[PDB]
Amino acid sequence: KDYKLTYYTPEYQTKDTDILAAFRVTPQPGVPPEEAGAAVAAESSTGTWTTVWTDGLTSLDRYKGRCYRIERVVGEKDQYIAYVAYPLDLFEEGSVTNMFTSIVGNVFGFKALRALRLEDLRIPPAYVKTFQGPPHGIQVERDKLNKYGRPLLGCTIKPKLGLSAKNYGRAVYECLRGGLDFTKDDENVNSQPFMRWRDRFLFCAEALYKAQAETGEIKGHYLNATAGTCEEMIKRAVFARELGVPIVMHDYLTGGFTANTSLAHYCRDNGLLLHIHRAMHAVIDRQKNHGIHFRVLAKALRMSGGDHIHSGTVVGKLEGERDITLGFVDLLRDDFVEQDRSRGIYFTQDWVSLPGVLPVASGGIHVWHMPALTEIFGDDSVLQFGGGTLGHPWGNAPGAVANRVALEACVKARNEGRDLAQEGNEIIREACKWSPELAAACEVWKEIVFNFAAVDV
Amino acid sequence: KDYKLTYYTPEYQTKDTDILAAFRVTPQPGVPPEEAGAAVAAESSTGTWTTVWTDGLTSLDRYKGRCYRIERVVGEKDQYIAYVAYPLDLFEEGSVTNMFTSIVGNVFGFKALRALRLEDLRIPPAYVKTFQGPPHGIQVERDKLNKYGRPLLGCTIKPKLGLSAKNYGRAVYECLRGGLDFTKDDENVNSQPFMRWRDRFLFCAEALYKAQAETGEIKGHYLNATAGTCEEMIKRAVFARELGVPIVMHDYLTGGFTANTSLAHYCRDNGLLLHIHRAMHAVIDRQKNHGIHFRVLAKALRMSGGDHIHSGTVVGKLEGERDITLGFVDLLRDDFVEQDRSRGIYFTQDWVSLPGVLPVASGGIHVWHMPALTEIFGDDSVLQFGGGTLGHPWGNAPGAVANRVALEACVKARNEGRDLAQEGNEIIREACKWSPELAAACEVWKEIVFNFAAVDV
Amino acid sequence: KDYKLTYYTPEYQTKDTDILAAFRVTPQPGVPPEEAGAAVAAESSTGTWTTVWTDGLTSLDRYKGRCYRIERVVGEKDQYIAYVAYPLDLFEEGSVTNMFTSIVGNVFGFKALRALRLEDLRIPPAYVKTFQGPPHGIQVERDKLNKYGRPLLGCTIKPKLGLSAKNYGRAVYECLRGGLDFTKDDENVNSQPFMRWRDRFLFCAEALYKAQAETGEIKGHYLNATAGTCEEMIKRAVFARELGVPIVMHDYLTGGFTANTSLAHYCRDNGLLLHIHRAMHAVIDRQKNHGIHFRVLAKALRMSGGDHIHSGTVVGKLEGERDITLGFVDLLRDDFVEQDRSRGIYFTQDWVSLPGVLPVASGGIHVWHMPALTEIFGDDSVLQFGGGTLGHPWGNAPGAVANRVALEACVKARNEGRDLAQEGNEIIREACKWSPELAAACEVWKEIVFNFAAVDV
Amino acid sequence: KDYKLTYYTPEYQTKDTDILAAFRVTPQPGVPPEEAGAAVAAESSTGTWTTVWTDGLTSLDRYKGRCYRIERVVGEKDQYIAYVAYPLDLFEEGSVTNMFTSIVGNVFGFKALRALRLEDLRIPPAYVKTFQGPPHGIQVERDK
Amino acid sequence: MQVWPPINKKKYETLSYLPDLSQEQLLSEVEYLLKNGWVPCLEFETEHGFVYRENNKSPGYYDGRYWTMWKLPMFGCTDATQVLAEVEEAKKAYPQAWIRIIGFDNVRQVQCISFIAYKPEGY
Repeated sequence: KDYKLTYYTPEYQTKDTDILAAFRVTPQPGVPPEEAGAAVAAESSTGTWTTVWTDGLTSLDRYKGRCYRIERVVGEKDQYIAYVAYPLDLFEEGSVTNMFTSIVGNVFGFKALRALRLEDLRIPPAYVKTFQGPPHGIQVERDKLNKYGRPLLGCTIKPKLGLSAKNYGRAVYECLRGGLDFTKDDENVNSQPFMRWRDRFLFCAEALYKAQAETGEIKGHYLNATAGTCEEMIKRAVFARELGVPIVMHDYLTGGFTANTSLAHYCRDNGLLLHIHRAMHAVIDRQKNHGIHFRVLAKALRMSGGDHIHSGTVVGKLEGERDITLGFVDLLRDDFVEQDRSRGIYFTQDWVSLPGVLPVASGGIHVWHMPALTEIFGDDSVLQFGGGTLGHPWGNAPGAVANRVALEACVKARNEGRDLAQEGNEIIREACKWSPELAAACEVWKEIVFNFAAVDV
Repeated sequence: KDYKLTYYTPEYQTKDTDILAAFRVTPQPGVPPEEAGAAVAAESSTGTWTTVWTDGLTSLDRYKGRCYRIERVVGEKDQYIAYVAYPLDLFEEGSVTNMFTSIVGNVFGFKALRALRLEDLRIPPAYVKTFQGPPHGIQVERDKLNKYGRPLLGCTIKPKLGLSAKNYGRAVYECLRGGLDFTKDDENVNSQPFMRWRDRFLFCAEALYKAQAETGEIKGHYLNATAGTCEEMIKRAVFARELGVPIVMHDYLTGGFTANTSLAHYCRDNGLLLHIHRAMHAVIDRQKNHGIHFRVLAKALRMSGGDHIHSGTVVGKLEGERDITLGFVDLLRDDFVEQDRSRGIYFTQDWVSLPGVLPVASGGIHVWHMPALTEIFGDDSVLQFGGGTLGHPWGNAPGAVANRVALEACVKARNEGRDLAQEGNEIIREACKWSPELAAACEVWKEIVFNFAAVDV
Repeated sequence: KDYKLTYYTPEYQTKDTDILAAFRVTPQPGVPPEEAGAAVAAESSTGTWTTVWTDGLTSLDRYKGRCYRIERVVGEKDQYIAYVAYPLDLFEEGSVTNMFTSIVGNVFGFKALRALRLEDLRIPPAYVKTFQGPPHGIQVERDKLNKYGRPLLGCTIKPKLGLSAKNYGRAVYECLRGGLDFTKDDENVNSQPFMRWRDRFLFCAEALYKAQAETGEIKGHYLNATAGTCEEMIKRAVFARELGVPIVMHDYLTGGFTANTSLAHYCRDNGLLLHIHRAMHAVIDRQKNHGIHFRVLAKALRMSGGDHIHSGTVVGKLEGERDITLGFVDLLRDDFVEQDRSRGIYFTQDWVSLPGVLPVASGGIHVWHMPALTEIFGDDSVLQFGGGTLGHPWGNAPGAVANRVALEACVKARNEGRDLAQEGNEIIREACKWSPELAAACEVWKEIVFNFAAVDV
Repeated sequence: KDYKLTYYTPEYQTKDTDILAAFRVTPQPGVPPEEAGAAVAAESSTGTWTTVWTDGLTSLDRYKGRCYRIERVVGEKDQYIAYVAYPLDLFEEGSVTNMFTSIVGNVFGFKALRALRLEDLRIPPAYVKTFQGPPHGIQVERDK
Repeated sequence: MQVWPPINKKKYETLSYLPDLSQEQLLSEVEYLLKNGWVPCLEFETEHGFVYRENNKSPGYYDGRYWTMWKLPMFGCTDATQVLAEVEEAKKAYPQAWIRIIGFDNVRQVQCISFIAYKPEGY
């Protein structure tokens, strides 16, 4: 089957309504780039080795994917970037499920290729308008919560699996009362023998309302609605609505796009914020040669629907990887993101006012990382801590206070014109003076970085 | 974080109620096997680098995953097989979504590992009983359809995307009237500008009823119910029920497990057979070093629910790969599958009467492959053709007749005591004598394999 | 087709149950008045050029419209007033949609006419009783709101399109807290990218409740429920009901009569006041020679249902136009309106206790117009301001205070026996003494009308 | 209110996502074409004679209709064709009701005009995709 | 080890966990708004200094989010002292009121700043 002479069209001028795809192709030895890129386009559209009579009862050239360009990858050899264009008509309106089925449904198993990786997708404005997108989005969320001028703060309740409903609520209250905005249900925590969902929702609501009453600030707890069936999932969200809480949670990849879109629609119709966890993403997005890059999985979530989405951590990453992260963070928050291959952005993406998603940074984050995080992500982000709150010597509340004080010290310093990049450690040092909670959290750090301590007067 | 001294427990005796996992680990240089396997167990359960106060309000040793064994891989170096045991309590009853979130949720992104691949899972009888499984299963399906003593036959309507509702139905009628049992909606075909779902369901029902009336045999067409939301998906199945048709279809990986379980439940309650397509599987299961092997994805489908599942083709595969396929085919059809590392079966799997799933063989299948397919798969299978029916010189019906005659010739020969392995080509040769349809389909094949032709008398 | 000898019946005595229509006809040259008026009656009833056999299976003279009188228009030549009578049986009970289809469905396109304009309609008591009419009406509304002895006050939130949900609510609170009774959603504001409906309803409810709590007076905000479908429209009203707010809004001409009647019924059953906006009316009612006069569109709204209806402004109009306005204002508020050609009232209209509709005056209204507005409209009216509140130098609240003080000064003066017609400017002058807010709003006006200012003591 | 200097933008390059409108304008005597076309654009979008404080809590130039071209009608005099461009964001998805309310809601009653007639509208692909359209359409109907 | 107080520690969002801003620091915050092109505005409240839920308890609904505006947003303001002057005037007229400074962004119709500038006695 010589696809090259039908699916490889370098003269093709892409239309405003086309869905464009950037594939990183690693063809089998002997297989030319043009033929590999044509095999990719062919398999993900009409998929024909030759011709059958039914192909005459329509126009093949109307519904075919077209490889219009090939580019050799600067680094490794035997690796190319194939650009494919898909007609708007191939896709069902409002269905991320159909978009993924058409583009990544069968091509990754083609024999002529050794490895295949979808790097990016250009979602045209005409297809974007068929999606509801985030239930609320960054702006509406800040307005509902009445929180402005700083990153939001959250913490994970540990251990992951194991705690009872009442103990879970206790940790929720202690963390929230200390200065945190949100607490989190573990992604694995749904409904189990040690803790059934309804009891958890009930005690967590009691805990979050107490902390809100005590502090005077609006609180929220991501109540996991992920379930075995769509009916159970909705049944769980319905109870969150009855309790009057602000936010629910969902594991979009393990739950699935069909179920996630249903929940997102429900959340829009009922005023619930939707926190998304990316569990299982690394089985798909880790290897550089095979799979789907997270930036595509992030675009899919923004279309399907979610107000927050876990987007990893930037701590301990080479600029390089950091640039890739900032690349997809922009794709999630901004309305218009211009093409920029240096940050892994293969296409200019126009979101035509689709609400932006709040990126959630988590993973080994400590108070002394606050300066760098505040500078890198900016205000529109949610910074989540695990052992930085639970692992504080004095407990949850003092641990939450330490993180809240550290963050506000960074915000104040930034606003006063200080460079968070070079004065970071000093900013935390000064803050330790007026915060016993922050000081106790910085002990081991002071000994290594400052070779001491202390205070003076 | 030294997991090894807490998560690596070689003295552990697995319980009848434990979920066991066989991971193929490729650790980073310097990282010991015991520590890597302990990192895998730790991350996919309690996930603690150290200790927080909440860990004392429960028993960590009660909900932790345990690496109880490590095995070096015979072939490559730096590759080990880590066996992990998970307590029954960590999982939500009846939820494949939760099972995948707990086991493959975060481990694939751990830094101490270079690559990770889930090879198998031992689902204990106590967890199996919390699932409905296939809506019907092999036996009930044969009884409903009144089809016994031979593989079932199906064909794909091509092109994949592009045809209109009435033309789609026309190809459906022509294929079915020729001897095929089932016709298939493309996995990409849901509801689009060129063909809306309801029109397709309506014309395909008319076509399948005509072919059934004409032939006297029960016919079916996999009507794709995959959609953007759970509500749309159910709405589509509801119409199939109103039309009184026998089978619907779903793309379980792109649609998702939560949505698939909902559809499966619906199908059981309404007497609909459920055909499952594995679109997107190769982005997860192709690479030997990273991802999830298809045998695990197949086990998950059997639990979530499906009566048929695409399981690739055996044509042109080394015994080797063929043995792996027969391995998961048994896991899908049989009640008890004993451990056998030669066929990639790491654990003995007891299905405690959960209905078996009918494997669907498709991909470059031609009439001359019939002998080998009938012998390898046996009667309990569905053999699907694409160009072997549509690409027949005389059209769909004669193409369907050729495949039906070829299959029955193989069944008859097998029953008469003939070896399909060595007499395969001869069996098809004899059949060409009494079938002009089969003869025309074997032209190019006769010239190469038999260097002729013909008939005599 | 000589209609004249069958449809022109000058001897006809109208029945108490007939629907009468006054058309302003401009026939083509050569076409006689009697023939033109007969063509109008014929086309809007039985519509027959000649005779077909089916006309004998009934009585044509039982369902035909009859032109019983022609009158030459005093002003222009070639312009006549044709009076047509329609049998009660031609109309579906309770359907304004059917009434408009029968009367104005095809006649405006008849060739024998150059232009046609429906000036008035006499709705007989027997047809009026088949309609629910306004959900509440003037009296019940004042009782629900506990507001008596003065016109009600409202203001528009500007810009029309553009503001976010929270900012919209902020302007709502500031205006309402200053003395206004109602605030208004723009007619264009439904649900858009910059502001989704549910967020608007939520923030506007918070804002109106705060202003009510602060002032001690009942507040309301017209929440626009206009939508693309009937289902969305009702879904929006349902949420307003859940929030416990007093009033919703609808664009009856762009939304349509079928949808408006549904909303009106919903509002009666759920205790919601219904504010009607007349968007698109000028494409129908502006030209004196062709279209439908607003008095007919106003009668239709009172039947279909609405508690308030925009009826333009009287500022800067010749008596003449002012008399026409007072004519339809009476038709909206009163129970019995006697025929009066000087005010454009072609028929005596008996409303048989159908609730009256509150007229809403808006369009370039400033504080110094208050005296004339209070005198012309009386207490039963709603006076809406745009830049008279938002454009006040000190903002929304002080702008609302200025309008409230100005109105009360006019009411007090009127009650004390003062002539608002000749003492208007002086009344506002005196009020400026005790109201800094009113003084600041009258600056440019004082300089022109009084050539100063000031105060004394 | 001098709209002309804010709503009449002949340098404007229409976007693929804009809803375009072709109005046949018959202005009142003395009223210039540029000012009439700007009055049409202004009234059917932001509709402001001047400025209020709320206009600063957003960007007026983001949600305004713009008259980008005027053309004299060959036949009659005092009749012009005004082209207006509306941002995609002004409209509710799938609602013809909202589209008509925004474009033809208030402009036909503006005083500076003697008569106004909407001749055509360019519905961009991005707005078209938010509608279901005909239940079936020509082809499906013939097939049924 | 110290115990975080469950009472008398009511907060007002951004910057409220830091020691009360000195007039100099308060002035630096206002200059950040101006440097970014944000329109400053003052809000004050005398009765409900914290959110509550009296009129409805559905998701996302809270009473007490809106405070009353002090005059008008300060468009065209170039001197941060003009803003600081208004805070003095506001607390002079309403000493028992909480006063906060908010900032508005135009590219975005949003508010993007909100910090407490004055708190009444015993707060």
